[PDB]
Amino acid sequence: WTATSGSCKGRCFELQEVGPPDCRCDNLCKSYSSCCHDFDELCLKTARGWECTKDRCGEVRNEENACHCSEDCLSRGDCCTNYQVVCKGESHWVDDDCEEIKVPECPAGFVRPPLIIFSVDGFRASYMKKGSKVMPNIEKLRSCGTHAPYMRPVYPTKTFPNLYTLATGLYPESHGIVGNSMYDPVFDASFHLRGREKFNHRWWGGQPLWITATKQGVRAGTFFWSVSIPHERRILTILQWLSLPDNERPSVYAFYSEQPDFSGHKYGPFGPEMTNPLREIDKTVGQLMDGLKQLRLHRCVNVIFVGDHGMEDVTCDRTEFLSNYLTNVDDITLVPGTLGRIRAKSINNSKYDPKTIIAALTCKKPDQHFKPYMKQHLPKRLHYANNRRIEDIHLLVDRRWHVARKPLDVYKKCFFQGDHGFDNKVNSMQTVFVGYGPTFKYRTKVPPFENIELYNVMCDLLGLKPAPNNGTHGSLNHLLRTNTFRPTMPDEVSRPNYPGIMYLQSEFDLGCTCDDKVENKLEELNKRLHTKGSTKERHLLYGRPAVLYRTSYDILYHTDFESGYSEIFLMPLWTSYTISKQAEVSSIPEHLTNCVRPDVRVSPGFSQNCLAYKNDKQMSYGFLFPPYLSSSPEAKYDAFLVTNMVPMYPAFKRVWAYFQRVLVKKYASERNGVNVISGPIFDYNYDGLRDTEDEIKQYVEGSSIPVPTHYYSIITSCLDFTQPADKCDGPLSVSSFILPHRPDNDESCNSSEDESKWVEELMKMHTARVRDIEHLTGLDFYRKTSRSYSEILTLKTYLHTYES
Ligand SMILES: *[C@@H]1O[C@H](CO)[C@@H](O[C@@H]2O[C@H](CO)[C@@H](O[C@@H]3O[C@H](CO[C@H]4O[C@H](CO)[C@@H](O)[C@H](O[C@H]5O[C@H](CO)[C@@H](O)[C@H](O)[C@@H]5O[C@H]5O[C@H](CO)[C@@H](O)[C@H](O)[C@@H]5O)[C@@H]4O)[C@@H](O)[C@H](O[C@H]4O[C@H](CO)[C@@H](O)[C@H](O)[C@@H]4O[C@H]4O[C@H](CO)[C@@H](O)[C@H](O)[C@@H]4O)[C@@H]3O)[C@H](O)[C@H]2NC(C)=O)[C@H](O)[C@H]1NC(C)=O
Ligand SMILES: NC(=O)c1ccc(N2CCCC2)c(/C=C/c2ccc(OC(F)(F)F)cc2)c1
Ligand SMILES: [Ca+2]
Ligand SMILES: [Ca+2]
Ligand code: NA
Ligand code: NA
Ligand SMILES: [Zn+2]
Repeated sequence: WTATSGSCKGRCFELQEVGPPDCRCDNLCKSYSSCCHDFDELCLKTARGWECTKDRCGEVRNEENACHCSEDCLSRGDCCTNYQVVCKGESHWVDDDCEEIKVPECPAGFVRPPLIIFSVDGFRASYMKKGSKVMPNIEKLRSCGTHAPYMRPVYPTKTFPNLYTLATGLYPESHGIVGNSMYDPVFDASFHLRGREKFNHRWWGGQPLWITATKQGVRAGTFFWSVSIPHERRILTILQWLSLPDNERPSVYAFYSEQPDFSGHKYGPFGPEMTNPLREIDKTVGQLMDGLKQLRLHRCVNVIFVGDHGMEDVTCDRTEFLSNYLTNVDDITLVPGTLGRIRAKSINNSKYDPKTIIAALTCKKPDQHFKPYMKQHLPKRLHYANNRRIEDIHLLVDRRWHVARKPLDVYKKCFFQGDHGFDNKVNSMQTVFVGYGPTFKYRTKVPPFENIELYNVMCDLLGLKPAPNNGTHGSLNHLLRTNTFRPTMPDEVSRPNYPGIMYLQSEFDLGCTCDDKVENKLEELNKRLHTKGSTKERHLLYGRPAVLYRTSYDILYHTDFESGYSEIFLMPLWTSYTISKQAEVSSIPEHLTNCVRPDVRVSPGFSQNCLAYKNDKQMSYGFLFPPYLSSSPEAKYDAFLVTNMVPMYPAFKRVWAYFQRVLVKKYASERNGVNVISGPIFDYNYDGLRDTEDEIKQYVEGSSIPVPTHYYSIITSCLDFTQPADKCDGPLSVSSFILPHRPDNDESCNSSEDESKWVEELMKMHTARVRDIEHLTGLDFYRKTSRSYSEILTLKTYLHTYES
């Protein structure tokens, strides 16, 4: 109940929201149907429009007008944004040449530059170039401030997940807004864009910027605007708040625009009708900047222009229907569209089985336009599994497509020409970032980055301590003139052992064999030196990874590779090796095909054994350092050590062997040498974080050998490819992957063909940031380079996307 009989007199767009049943005058009161009776009259004035004209200049104040052109308007803070231009001979902000803002130039009583976030729904990254002729204010922000060619949204590339990620620095799985529609089985409640459930606080996890600010004594403008409040009024309200006395004035503000998304759905991302919404958004930016200029704040405020996601061409005719695949379509609930999420229609139906649904959805049609996944098998880069609101079955839909349950859903709910929600690496889903103001750099282009990074920077801009989040704080220091955050590298928690030769061959009873019984003082000292680390400079190029948790492990040196061998997991945590452009690929010789050799540096008790693999009919093994890339016939024996062996399903061995035999040498040829670090990952509870021992769900049959859920590789070379990877003077270049360790290749519909037709496609889908691997392994890479630590943090958040 609302007692809408109070009044909004002197309360229009009040900051503190009052409690029911007292009526509200805040910018969201319309959304709650709780505004006081006179809210429209007093707070939503429209009379005479939004612009001064010549005849209005110096007018007598009429309180009824939307904005003012009287002499008193400046001290009242409520002039039309073009007042000084029309009436005082001033220029529009956009017509002024840009001049570097070297220091904040702020009016007295301003304690810090205010931050204004100007957020635009559905603003596709390529609109910055393609619409630049019709967006002169935005183009000035872009060219004069700091910009990225695009900013990567989070998956799913929907509005609510991305807006809340922007505000929190969190992945959707952590902040809890995992879709625009959700069902939470614990609450037994549904979240929808329409309706009241979405205002319940229990949906919204983490800590958004406006709460971080308030908790630390920084006043925030309300970030949200009821849809019926026109943009011009949103701007005037922000400019009015900026005129408040110092003790009442917010330091952070947000504007939100439902455009160009609204029109993009109707017309497609580049429909001819899209020009007008882009002009309109530019005009709104113009009003803000002219308004700031009138307040003498245009060289004081940091302005962020940022989108939530892009927009793709999608029409009704490009819809896959689950009724064309499933016998039992009425026994499931689908959350449809540009991603699919499936669960049981009834929790009472015990005939429901996700395995038979996945199978019925797998490679059934030649050009099938979605792919089914159990959520834990989705590419780890999406970070889209660790939440009870994310259904176990997920459909990754091809760009330009929809999935629906039955045809009647699509013509009983063609209209639209645009949509979004797809995989966040899809080019059409990329969005925009521009920062302009004293704290941002001048005329600086920065590489693309992920929106999860911005919360930290917005906290930096406001002098706030960020709540714990998924950004990597310092990775965006290159955007900033000042307020940089200078982190220290984490401290190593476990130091390695460096074992020498401690065991005789006969102490091992591993059931392994190797034909290595075939035989020099020149060359004997040489191989001893290799075991002591004499080639380590070649193969460990950026220092050894640091282990950031408590464990027992050994550094093992070899001619061709170095490893950190875990006594607890019976395998390396990491294996590091460098392959020059000149390296040659060889085969596994016949007499060594089934060779596994005891490692006399590591006890039988801390070793794998071959008998376990013999007995486990499902499980085979592979090697982390590939025997194919041995530097010599004699060094090749090192590659068959039991301490280089890892458990691998035969289906996975197809992928791995092609990566090792063919792809590594290809990358070395193309990149002028590569350094490779490979290893296992164990993430049985799909939380994106390293499992402890007691979380491991699967072992090689009969043994204590844990089975990895994933295998990673980090592939580093010189950004200047005229220099070899191992003699690089400047910035690095990296690509990485986290490949799912699966007992079939059902994910790859073409896997019956030669690995040259499907393996690299699989690896591209599972591309990763070094930072993703760090979370999953508890390791910290690149500890010893010549490079600045912030530069290294940027490198660690890099994602190689393979979008051309
Ligand atoms: C991305 O960044 C984020 C933020 O840094 C990372 O997430 C953090 O990860 C931590 C480890 O997983 C986690 O720490 C845990 O905190 C538990 C208490 O958490 C509550 O309080 C905090 C602080 O206010 C709050 O943020 C939490 O909010 C979550 O839950 C609410 C309500 O459910 C949601 O609204 C909200 O969205 C959020 O949900 C997300 O996180 C939870 C996990 O907390 C998930 O389950 C959800 O799916 C969702 O993703 C909470 O309100 C605390 O209980 C934990 O302690 C256990 O483990 C420790 C290890 O130190 C152990 O010593 C303890 O004994 C304890 O175990 C006991 O409980 C077990 C489980 O019930 C039980 O089995 C045992 O027997 C024990 O009794 C733990 O310390 C932190 O909460 C989250 N934070 C957030 C915001 O998500 C994330 O990891 C990053 N991602 C990547 C890939 O790097
Ligand atoms: N109609 C609206 O006004 C409306 C409605 C729903 C909104 N969200 C949906 C999920 C969370 C809130 C927002 C978003 C506000 C917002 C503005 C700027 C932002 O970028 C940042 F964080 F960088 F500041 C982040 C969030 C605005
Ligand atoms: Ca949106
Ligand atoms: Ca885990
Ligand atoms: Na086997
Ligand atoms: Na297949
Ligand atoms: Zn949309």
